[PDB]
Amino acid sequence: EVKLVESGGGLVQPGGSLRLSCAASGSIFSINTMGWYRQKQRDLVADISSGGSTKYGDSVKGRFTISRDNTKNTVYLQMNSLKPEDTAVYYCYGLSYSNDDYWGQGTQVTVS
Amino acid sequence: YMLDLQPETTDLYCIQRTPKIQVYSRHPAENGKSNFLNCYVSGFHPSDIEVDLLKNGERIEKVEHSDLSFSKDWSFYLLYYTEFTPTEKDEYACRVNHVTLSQPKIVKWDRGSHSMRYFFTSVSRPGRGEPRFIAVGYVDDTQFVRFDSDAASQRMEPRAPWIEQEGPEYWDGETRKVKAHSQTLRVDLGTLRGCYNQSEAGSHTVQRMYGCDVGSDWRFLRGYHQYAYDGKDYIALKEDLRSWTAADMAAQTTKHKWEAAHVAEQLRAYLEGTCVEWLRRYLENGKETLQRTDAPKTHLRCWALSFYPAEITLELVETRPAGDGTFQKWAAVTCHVQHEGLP
Repeated sequence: EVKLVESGGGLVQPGGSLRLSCAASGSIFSINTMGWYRQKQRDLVADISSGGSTKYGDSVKGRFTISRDNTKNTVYLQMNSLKPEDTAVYYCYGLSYSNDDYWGQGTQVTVS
Repeated sequence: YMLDLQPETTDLYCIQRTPKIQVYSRHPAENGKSNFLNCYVSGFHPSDIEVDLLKNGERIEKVEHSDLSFSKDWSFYLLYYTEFTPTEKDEYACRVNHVTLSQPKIVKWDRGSHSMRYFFTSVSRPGRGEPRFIAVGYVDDTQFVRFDSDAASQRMEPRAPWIEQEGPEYWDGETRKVKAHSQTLRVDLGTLRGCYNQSEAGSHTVQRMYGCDVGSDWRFLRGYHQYAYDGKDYIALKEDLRSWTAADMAAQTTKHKWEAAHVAEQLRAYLEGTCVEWLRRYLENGKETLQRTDAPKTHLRCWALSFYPAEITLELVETRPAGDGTFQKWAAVTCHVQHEGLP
């Protein structure tokens, strides 16, 4: 039903930056919280509600900033001061207003 | 009243489980009536877990949780809860993340014997500081004391009304003893890492449990003193409280040093004497709470609500806490019911 289009990954040097983006398909009344986990288990990076309530994983607080354009149901992840330990597949996700979770394919992020 | 032994007495010398999740309200759901939304996670190992309560697809801000405890098989359990007023449109869920899960799992909200037990958990955090240490004390199915190394007070804290009576000499002594328990487990973590040739960067868990049982005459029945490393049995006292049970060769070396030092005799004195003496004091001081029986309100799925104690007999779902001292249960396929509070 819902499709999450991801973009913005790739290779980057230590101390460099990257901006991930995730656009949700379907109606704007279909997705509330949007954000990212990163890869057995996956860990919370950052997410944001429709109203703008943000939450950050401990290992990225201060360096990463999530933002939202509600007019297009799309979120952005500004990843600053990247380290080799940030190398992972970053999975976009969204929650419906009925608490259904949707997951993107993910975008590889690699830091030299 | 915790054990009170010297530092060198209980020092050591020498399997992941995924959580079960239940989302429910404390009381039956009624629009406009203040309630409590519960997310009960249990049966998991290790203890690190991330639990969120969701309202209409976003995180609920002010969520409290119970203190970390564990069952006889060493698996942990926790209650996450928050006050909420349900309405017609609002939808609620619980999201749980754990090392055993490839992605966070979401569960939607579908709208006269006695004992004293102490549970201790210490988890190493390499680099991130000293180990996370959590201690809780129980009388029957009622928590009454707690200690968290990350909390601000650095004191043993009350969690039941009848224990708040106790004066400063009591709290000073329990605070002193629980800090010694923590110091023991920190050393034991460093000792066990070397005895197993494990890397200094890995996180490991040490668990200690002990307590005593009394009958309806408040006389001693049985005592326990058990110990686990990474959720597996390490060393434990046998039912007779004079000899040890060791799991592998590392625990057998600890067993010999403890047999030569006569550690079991000191624990036996506490479990048979001090443990029952203060359990009797607690049962008296908290008689209105601890000696009550609450009959299960009953209403193919058989329901049982708001009962105490937790022991009951009825797909069988785990008995769960309501968050107010009572318990709940239901079973799926006539339905048989058995509880102490019902004639």
